[PDB]
Amino acid sequence: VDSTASRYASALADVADVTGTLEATNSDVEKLIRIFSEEPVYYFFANPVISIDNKRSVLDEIITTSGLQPHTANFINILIDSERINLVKEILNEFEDVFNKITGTEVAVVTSVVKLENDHLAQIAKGVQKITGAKNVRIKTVIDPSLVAGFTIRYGNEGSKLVDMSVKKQLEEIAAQLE
Amino acid sequence: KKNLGRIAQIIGPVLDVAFPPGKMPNIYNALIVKGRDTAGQPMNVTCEVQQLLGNNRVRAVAMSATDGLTRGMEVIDTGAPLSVPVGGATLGRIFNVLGEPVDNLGPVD
Amino acid sequence: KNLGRIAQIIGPVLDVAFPPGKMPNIYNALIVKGRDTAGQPMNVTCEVQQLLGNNRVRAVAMSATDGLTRGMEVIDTGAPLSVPVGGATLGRIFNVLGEPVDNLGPVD
Amino acid sequence: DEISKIIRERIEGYNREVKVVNTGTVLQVGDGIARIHGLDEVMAGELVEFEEGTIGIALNLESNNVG
Repeated sequence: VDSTASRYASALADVADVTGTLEATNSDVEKLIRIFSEEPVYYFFANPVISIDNKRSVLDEIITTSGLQPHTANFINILIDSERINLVKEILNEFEDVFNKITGTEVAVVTSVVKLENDHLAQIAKGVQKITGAKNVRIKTVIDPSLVAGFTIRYGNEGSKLVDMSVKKQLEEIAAQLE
Repeated sequence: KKNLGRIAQIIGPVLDVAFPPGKMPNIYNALIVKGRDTAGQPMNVTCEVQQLLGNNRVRAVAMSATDGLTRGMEVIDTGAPLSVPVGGATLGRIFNVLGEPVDNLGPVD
Repeated sequence: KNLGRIAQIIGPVLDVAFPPGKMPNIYNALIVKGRDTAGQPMNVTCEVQQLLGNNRVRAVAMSATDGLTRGMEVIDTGAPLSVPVGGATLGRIFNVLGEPVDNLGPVD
Repeated sequence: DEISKIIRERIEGYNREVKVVNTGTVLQVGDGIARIHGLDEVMAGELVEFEEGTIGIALNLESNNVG
């Protein structure tokens, strides 16, 4: 994807990569996402009517308490100057996808009714890695009542590529007979 | 004339002039741009504030040629629409859009 | 059971924003819980003509949109326009919506 | 990760002026049309009056602003 929100996030990651603050910058970006969740805080930055000069002063105070990275404080200042603070939320979310690309980590998300031990995951995370082509795999877990007793892992560029077996066997059987 | 704005765009005849945030010209005021000619001598090209655009910039249509104008030049707002000299001393003179006499005779009162 | 809020009113065209899960599909009617001039509730019926993405539909009002306000509650009715049919309908002048406009009371 | 009371209060102060309930601040004027940021409660066709006395009708209500 290449949209304005994605474009900005990619720049932010590239500067971190150059300066070797990828771990350090990522923590700050995660820290920002908590900040901009709040309807009141986001609204203040986003709306055109509040004066830009006031926004910087408030932003500076926020940065100090937060203790953000020197570029990360710039990056928000750049967004504010160039009017794209209305799409901060899209930009922050976009950065996580870019950050995995730079490392070579890949997310997978694996779904069960029942919580599973690391050993099963270790096989899956190794399994997604070879199948992925990954340098590294980072695993995301979710709990679902609806399937049966299996699970489905999703991976790829997006969460596009899903390979599952739990409910799906039942569905396949239902289809199979009608043939 | 105490308000200074910097040109932001020149697309043909239509300029966009960014002003300080409190003080912006009203619609139909004449902006007068501190532009320079091919000699380097300062030259003034008048503009009309056609519409307020938000983000503290106006959109003005220049009354003279915008060729030679640069993004970032000083634009002073005269605080009024185009005042044209009227009356007795305008009779038998030939005039500009701006009211400047165009017949190579001494300046209109 | 789905409640939405008008996002914008531009002429006879409304845009309604719904929560991310519950969401009308196209040609479902929407009922917009509006108010009247004197302030009593009167409701405008719409019909979804587009799905604009970001959980937002674009409905076209069947009544006048003068007086609708952004953020008023819109009850998704879950179906397209249900019109009374049957023996009862005969001899009655009907609206677009199935309301009687002939002054003989409700179609029972 | 956390917002100081001073920061929250400072942010809120700016918001209160702009979240004035009956009014809205002009975003751009031109060619006989004003765009207004705010006015969350206006209804379509409601007369709205600006400073210096001009009266206008809110024909277009959009999420970003009201024409």
